[PDB]
Amino acid sequence: PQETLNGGITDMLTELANFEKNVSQAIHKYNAYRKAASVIAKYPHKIKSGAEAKKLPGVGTKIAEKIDEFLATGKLRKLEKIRQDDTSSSINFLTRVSGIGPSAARKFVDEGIKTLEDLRKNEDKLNHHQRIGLKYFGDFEKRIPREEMLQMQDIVLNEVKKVDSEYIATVCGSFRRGAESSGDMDVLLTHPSFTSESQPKLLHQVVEQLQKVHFITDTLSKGETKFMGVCQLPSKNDEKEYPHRRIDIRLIPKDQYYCGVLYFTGSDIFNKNMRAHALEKGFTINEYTIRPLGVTGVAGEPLPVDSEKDIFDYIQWKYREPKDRSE
DNA sequence: CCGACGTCGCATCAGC
DNA sequence: GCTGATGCGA
DNA sequence: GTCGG
Ligand code: NA
Ligand code: NA
Repeated sequence: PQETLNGGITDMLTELANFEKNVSQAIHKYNAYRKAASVIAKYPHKIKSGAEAKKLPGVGTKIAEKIDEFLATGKLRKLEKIRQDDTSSSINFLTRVSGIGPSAARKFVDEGIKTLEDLRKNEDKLNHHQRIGLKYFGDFEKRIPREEMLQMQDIVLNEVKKVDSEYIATVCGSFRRGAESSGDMDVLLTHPSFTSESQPKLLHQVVEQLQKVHFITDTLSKGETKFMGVCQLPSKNDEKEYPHRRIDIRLIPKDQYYCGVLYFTGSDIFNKNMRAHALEKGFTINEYTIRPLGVTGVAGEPLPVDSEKDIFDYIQWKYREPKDRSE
């Protein structure tokens, strides 16, 4: 569906969504506007009225009324006003920095810190994450072409195998589903020696090696099971250097690995459909395990999972490729 | 009418 | 110094 | 803000 169809409407709703999350700090209103924008962005007709839109699930009374105003005037008085508000628009903008949420953004703008320039002049008021988010503000808002993702995958799989040939690494996200571009890289890691009923260095050693070959450049956070950081492809000789990228690496116990792979492969809509099914067939699927219920509703023990297909089999769907997992 | 709207790892703060 | 809460991103 | 028990 072309943007020109209902783009003014969905942009309006998305803009309203951000102010709810970042300014009003009403996270549930933020997702309400998002969900409404989503169902409208999929609607294969140019909307003529709020009442027409209201038929869609996620569009209620208040949004239908806002659509009425927008269709008649081409604008929203509330949105126009808050756009022009210096304090509100500053708070909403600062949250685009990774590490700066609604709370930090408010505190900054409270004490007169409103711009990136302002942030750069006040380094010691930033924590480690926020400084990294500031440093790579532009780079982080860029997307990653699949070709670069493939190049990034080459390095990750190579270095991981080099540390220990028994490691298993899988790049998930939209990339695994075959997307033409990605927002970041999400790597799922496991090792035969690591199970739920079971070392404290399995993740570090992988991170360390990727730092040694200078793939990983910065660290946002790092524990025993989850790494969040920054990486960059090596500069192609005399050519323009690649943008710094966000990369996450999480260590998952072997017996929970493929539930994790399935979950973090998505899509979100697919995951909801899949576990809905799922429910009807008497199983419960989360990020970690698939478990049976249970006449009362009482969940039993997690079932043995050795592959993605295993999960599909338990609930009698035929296995579907990552590519066909949009919904 | 009114509660749900995933859940959790890590960094850091608030309180003792 | 330890313990739990909070902010943040996913 | 929207949905639903
Ligand atoms: Na509706
Ligand atoms: Na942010």
